[PDB]
Parts: sequence; C-alpha cells; structure tokens
Amino acid sequence: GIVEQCCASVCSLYQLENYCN
Amino acid sequence: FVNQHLCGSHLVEALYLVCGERGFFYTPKA
Repeated sequence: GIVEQCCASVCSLYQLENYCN
Repeated sequence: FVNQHLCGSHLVEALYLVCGERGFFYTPKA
C-alpha cells in the first residue's frame, strides 16, 4: 500500500492510480 | 491532495473518485 504516504507527506494522485486496474 | 496530510479512508474515497468502477488491485498478495 502507498496510502500511509498520505498520512506522513504531501499526498498526490499518482499514489492512487499506481495501485488500481 | 486534500489540504492536509490527515490519515484515513478519505484516500480510499479518493480511489473511488479516480478508478471507481473496478474496485482496487493493491500490491503484496497470495
């Protein structure tokens, strides 16, 4: 998961796309 | 993304606001 990055840094949309299909 | 780095399901609400229809795939698995 890359969603803990949004808990600790400037949350960005590429972190969402790079985890779907 | 939202204005503050608050931890929660709001970033999964954001994944519905982007990918929506398919659910989500996610990384380490069986």
